[PDB]
Order: sequence, then structure tokens, then C-alpha cells
Amino acid sequence: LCSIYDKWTDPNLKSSLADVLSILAMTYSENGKHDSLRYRLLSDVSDFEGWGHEYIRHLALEIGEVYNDQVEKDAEDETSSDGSKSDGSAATSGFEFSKEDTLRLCLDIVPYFLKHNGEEDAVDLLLEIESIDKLPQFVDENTFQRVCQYM
Amino acid sequence: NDKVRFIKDELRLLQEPGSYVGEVIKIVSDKKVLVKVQPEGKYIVDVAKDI
Amino acid sequence: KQEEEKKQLEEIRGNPLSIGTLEEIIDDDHAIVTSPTMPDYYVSILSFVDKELLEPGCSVLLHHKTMSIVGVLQDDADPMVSVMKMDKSPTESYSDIGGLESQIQEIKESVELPLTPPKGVILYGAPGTGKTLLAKAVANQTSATFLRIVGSELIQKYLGDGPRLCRQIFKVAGENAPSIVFIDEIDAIGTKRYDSNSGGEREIQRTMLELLNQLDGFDDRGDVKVIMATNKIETLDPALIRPGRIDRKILFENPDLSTKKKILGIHTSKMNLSEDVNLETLVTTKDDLSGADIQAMCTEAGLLALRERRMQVTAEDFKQAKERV
Amino acid sequence: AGSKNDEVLGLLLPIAASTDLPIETAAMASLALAHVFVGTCNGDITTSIMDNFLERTAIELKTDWVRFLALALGILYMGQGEQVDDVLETISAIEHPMTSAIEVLVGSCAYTGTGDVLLIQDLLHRLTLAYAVLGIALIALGEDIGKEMSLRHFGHLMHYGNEHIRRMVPLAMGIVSVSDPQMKVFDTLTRFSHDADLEVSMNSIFAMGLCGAGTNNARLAQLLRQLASYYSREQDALFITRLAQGLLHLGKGTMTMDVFNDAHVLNKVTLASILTTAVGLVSPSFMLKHHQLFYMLNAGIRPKFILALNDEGEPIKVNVRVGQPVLLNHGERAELETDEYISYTSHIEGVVILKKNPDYREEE
Repeated sequence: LCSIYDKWTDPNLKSSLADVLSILAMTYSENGKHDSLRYRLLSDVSDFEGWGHEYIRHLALEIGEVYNDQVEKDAEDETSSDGSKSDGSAATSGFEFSKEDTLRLCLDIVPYFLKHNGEEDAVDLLLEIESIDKLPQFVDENTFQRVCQYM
Repeated sequence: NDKVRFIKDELRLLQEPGSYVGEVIKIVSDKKVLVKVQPEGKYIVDVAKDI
Repeated sequence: KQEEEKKQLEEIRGNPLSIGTLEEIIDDDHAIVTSPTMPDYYVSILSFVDKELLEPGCSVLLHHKTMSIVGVLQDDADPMVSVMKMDKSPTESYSDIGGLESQIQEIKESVELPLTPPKGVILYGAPGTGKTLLAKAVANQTSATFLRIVGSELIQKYLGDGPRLCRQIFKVAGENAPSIVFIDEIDAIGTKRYDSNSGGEREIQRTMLELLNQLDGFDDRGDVKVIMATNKIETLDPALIRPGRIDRKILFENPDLSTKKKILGIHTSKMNLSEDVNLETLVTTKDDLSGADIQAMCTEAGLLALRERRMQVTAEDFKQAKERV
Repeated sequence: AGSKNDEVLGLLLPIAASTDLPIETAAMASLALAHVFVGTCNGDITTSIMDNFLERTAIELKTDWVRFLALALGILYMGQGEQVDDVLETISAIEHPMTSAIEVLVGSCAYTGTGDVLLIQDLLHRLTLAYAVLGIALIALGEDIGKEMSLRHFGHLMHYGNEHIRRMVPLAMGIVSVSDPQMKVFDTLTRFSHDADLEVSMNSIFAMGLCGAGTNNARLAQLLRQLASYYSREQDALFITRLAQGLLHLGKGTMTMDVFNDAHVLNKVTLASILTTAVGLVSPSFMLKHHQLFYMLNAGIRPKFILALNDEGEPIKVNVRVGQPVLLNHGERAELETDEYISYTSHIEGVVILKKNPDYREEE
């Protein structure tokens, strides 16, 4: 069941297996960087609808910060105009500036706050996160009008 | 001589006008530090070249 | 370059030279000065800068020679005025203060209303809810230059500053017009005592009286107004009151349950809570608190819910927090 | 401005190649061509004036045809990002107080607000000049750090001995005066009217009407009632007081100049006609040219404006909350209104089409 987990760039699909074997790796007694974290990099949903175990709290925020500056500050410097409308931009666009690991780990965290609906406050955070994983998948759904207006 | 000069040395220093401890009130760009002398009032006054 | 152009102007002076106070500027382009060491000499500027830039009785550029005035010396020791909170269309408006409207109309009708009559008001009652918040309210509602001064700030034991300090205030009041005249906490320059002699401070009255001389020296159609904020009613001249000029004594009292509720509804909601916390829940258990223990109930509630280790405060914490603070 | 066209460019560019201000008029033609393409990168004018300024066409020796072309591109590019770059080539090349500052000022409108604190950083140095004084008026637009202290510094800038700023400020005042005026110097313009200069008076007569144009008393109080006590001490005063008292009552004394409007957006229509009026409107004062430069402000001059509209959405009976003037029917007078009744999206100050709660529903 390790090989179906090999190809890890998915925005969704690889999620739960990286939740399942990881909680299975968490019930395996590994709460730190382990098989569990390798799943957490590759969980783009670990517990989104479900409640996260000690799995999310430790293993996300370990690379959830390793994700942070991975995507964030790539865009302070550039030769072209500011802003992009592409959902396929993880800030791995163009040359790779970002680990999809970090990305999809955050692209769990991106769903993790996709359910949260922290839109208005998270802006400047998500600006100081500057995660172009986040805000596209941070709201893919729910209400676009007022949620994203005070964005 | 260690002493001798050194001993002698102090005599120099043993001759002082004084060194006013003073209360710097502030400076300006003038490089005259604006200073209240402790008993006296303020005097905006140049500094030591090293300070 | 200009360095030396300026520096020569310095090279004039010689140095270090003497910070020293003026006594009397005299048109001879001499003037008599004042030394903390008390040589006091009738002596001349070195003129590029201006006598006008300074006042008789001010610390000025002086040589060590005769203490010849070298030129303009600050004497930055104070601000442009005595001790002031200088505000214009100030932060506090009648909305921000909770319902004070009882005496808001007092400050409204006196100051706000005529601006299209008496020259101002007397604040009394409690600070931090009534007086300070009212102070800026119509000052903001007239949107003029609000000058906040405490009698303790002004509590000048030097003879003539207290007036000059007030004059420095009146200096702003005239030029910075429209200027809201606010006067805080006069227990000291305002107690006329029993006498002009024998240990009673004239600079008390002399501050006030000239402050009053300048107070009684203006009345308006509603443009410039005055405010008197303090707890001592009778230590003050009736001419300081001068019924017909300040007929408004604004004496704050603990905000009544609804006016409380406004300060509550303001300051309850502005400290996080659980909807268990409610206004009439907090209204009722009160003794008629000041607008502060409104806040203070709400403030500590965070800390007591922080003592519960929660940012969303329970209804008990407020009830605790009030019955604490 | 609003009609922008290459033709008068194509008219005035060879005229600009002909480069004569007193004849071809090409100098301020560039300044007009600055008021043409505003806020857009025009590749033609970018090269056109590059084919004027750098080429130093025809008469240019004077700093005149130097600068008339400088700010000519300096208005147009605005907001294009990468495409604004050749505008400095006409501006920041030649050394003036307009020079090292505009190096990043061509970004100011192209940045569409800035992220760097560099604005107050370098500009302060040249400040610590008339249009260096102006440099910060752009800083207040996009950056929060350079918005504030200007208020009581304006007339204090006016208070500086040199007319360079003392002409600058009363001209720089009017736009600010109807936005954030200097209330005391209004009386000090009076005191300094004749003080070291009677042209200060001429301006202290004239520029009081400027600041007093469409705004009257209130924030402007100490300025204008002197124009009532200004009548004639001189026929030129009587002329400029007639300038003033006309400008005092300009727009029946009810108008406002606010480049920004309540929609959370800037306007470079006005901003195009600002610095053109700075090199122009020079009749009472320095940089003098000719009378007719007065009215270039007419691109940006606004009356104080609230258009209340009902579910018709175009002028119809409907009313905001209380005005001065009344409950505002369409095109009745007021400004900056957060009123009771609801708009269609994002209720704000300003022009609002009013919609009403169905229970109490009303045209108002």
C-alpha cells in the first residue's frame, strides 16, 4: 500500500491514504517526523472534515512553516506585473520555487482552513503566508460574495 | 623609574582646574551638548572630541 | 559652502557659550537677561536671528562675556505652550463615550449649538467616563482646536509662567482658532485661598485670574469655547464662572442603566464574551457603576477568562470581573 | 482629458519638433499632450517626446522645453507597470528639484500605491523644492506613512521665507485646502500678504479665492472673511480681489476638489490637470506666462456631490438622510454621505442609489 502512495502531486486524491496510514502510523506510536510526516507532506487532506489527531497538529505545522516561506516570498521580487489568476499556481509555477510536499502539506492546511472560513482575518496572514496554495483552495466553495469581499 | 615617572605622572594630574561632572540636558546638531551643570544652570557646550 | 556660511555665524559666537534666561527684551537690541547663577545683564543679541523669536524671560544664547545675547536659543525645555493636550476635532465624540447625552446637550448647546451666547462649560463628575470623554465630544462635534491642560500640569510655582503658560495656551487659542479651551483638574492654581499675602500663593490666583483675565476676555456666538474640568466647585472665582459666560457646569454621574448600557453595550461587546454575557445581565447586577467599571468588568473578564484560559469570556467572569473591578 | 487623441499630438508633436513655446506653443503643448493620454502607456508619445526632449528639438536650450516635455510624459504612463519606464528619460535626466525625486515618482501612479517606505526616505533629504514640496502629496495616496504631517506643515511650508515654496504652497494649498486646509495661515497669508512682498499679497489675495473656491469658511474660515475685507487698496488688488472674490465665490462658493472619491479609487483626470496648473496658473506669480492658464483646473474641479437615486437608479425622487441641502433628491447638494438607505452593493460615502427595506419601502 506504500506504492499507491508514490506519486504525490495531487491536490486531493492522495489525501486520506496519507491520513489513514499516517493515523495508522500515528497509532503505530509515531507522533513525530516519521512515516507519519511523510504522509503529512503528502496529505493534502489529512483531517479536513474529520478532526485531526496529534497527526495534524505536530506534522503539519512542522512543514506548515517549512511550507510558509517556501511559497511566500518568491513574489516580492519579479520582473513582471503583480497578481495571477491561475489556480494551478502553487508558486511552483515557472521554475520550481516550492516543494509540492510543503505545498500539499499546506494544501492540507489550505483545506484545513477551507473548512474554517477565517477569510477576513486570515488575509494579512495569508498575505504574510503569501500562499498561492491557500487562497485559491482556501475558498473553492461556500459563499464567494461577502466572504471574499472583505478580502 | 617605573614608579618615578608614574609617581611624577600623577602630580601633573594632581594639578587640575577640575573636571566638571555635569548633567547633559541634551544636544543639538550644533555639536554643543546642551548641559545643565550640576549646581549651575544649563550650558549648551561643545563635547569632548572623542565623545 | 553654506556650512561655513552658517559656521561663520557660529564662528561669531565663540564657545562654549552660556545658556541663560532672558529678563526683558529691549528694543536697543540689548535686553536684560537672567542667569540661574544670577548674573542678570542688559545685553544685546548677535543679530541674524530675531528678538521676536524669543520672549523676555526666556533662556537664550549668551556668551560668557557679559552674557551678551548670542541669538535665538531654545529653551526647548518646554513645548510651544505650558503643558497641553492639543487636539483638533478630537478623537472622542458623543458616540464613543456611551450615552452621556444628558450633559452632551449641555456641551452641545453651549459650544456646538451657538456655532451657527455662553462661552463654555464647567466639567465636573468623573473622568474616564463623563469628563474626559465629554471633553472631546462636542470639541469633536464642533471640530475645533481642543486644548487639554491639567491644573497639576500647570501647577506653576514660578510667578507669571502660570499666567504665561495659560497665555501660551491663549496664544494657541487665538491663532489656532477655532480652539476648544479645555481645562482639567484645577485644585491648585484655582483655589483663591483667603488672602493675597502671608504664605498664600498669588501664582495660584495670578495663574487663574489672568487665565480668568483672558477667560473673561472672550465670549462668542458659538465659535470658540471654554471647558472647566475639576472636582472643586467653590475654590474658584465666581467671575471665573461669571454666570452668563460659563453657565454650564457639566457634572457627570455614574451612567444610568441605559447610558450605562450604552457604555456597556459598547464596552461589553469590546471585551470578548460568551453570549451568556448580556447587557441587562450586566446592567442589573450593578450598583450604577461608572462607565469605567462597565469597561473594567469587561476588561478583567478577558483576564478572568484568560484565568479560565479562554479568549471567549463566560458570563461569570464579567460578573466576577465587575464584582472584582 | 476624456477625449484623448493622437491628432493634437500629431499636430503638436511636429510643433513640438518645431519646439516654440511663444509661437508653436509646443512647450505647454507637451503639457496638454500630458493631459491627453493620462493614465495609459502611449507608445507614440513615449517615443514622440523621446524624439522631442532627448532630441532637444528646435529651440531647446532653456530649461523650459526641457521641463515642458518632462512632465508631459510624466502624466501619461500612469498605472502601466513595466511600460512607464521611458517617461523618466524625459524627466529625471535633467537636474532640477524635479529630477532625482521623480526617479521613483513615475512609479507612484504605476505602483498604484507602494509597498516601500522609501517614499519619505529619500524625498525628505531634498526637502531637508517647490515640487519637492509637492513630492509628498503623491506619497499620501498609496502609502500610510507619508499621508499625515502635511496638514499643519503646508502653511508652514508657506511660512518658509522663499516665495519658491511661498508661491508653491498657496498653489499647492488650494487642492489641499478643499481637502485638508491650513486654517491659521489663512490669517497669516493676510499678515504676510504685504509683509515681504505685495505679490504675496497678490497671491494672498488671489490664492485665498483659490483655496476659497467652492469651499467657504468652515475649515477654510480664517482665509475667506479677509476677502470680504479685501476690496480695493489697488486696482490690481481690486482686479485680483475680483479674481479672489470671484474665486472666493467660484462655483457659487460651493465646489470641492477631491482627487479621491468614495469608490475606493483615484482619479488622474484631475491629477493630470494639477501639475499642469503648477507650471501654469502663473499670472499673479512666478513662472509667469499668460492669463488663460487659470482654468486648467476645470478638468478636476468638482462641486460637492451626492446623487441620491431610487430604484430608478437615475435622477428621480429619493432622499438620503438629512443634508445641510435637505433630504437629498437626485442632484441635490452634499458630500461624503453614509446615509440610512441601502445601495445595491457596498454602501459608502458619496453618490448612492438608494434602495429601501420592503416593509417600510419608499422611493426615499
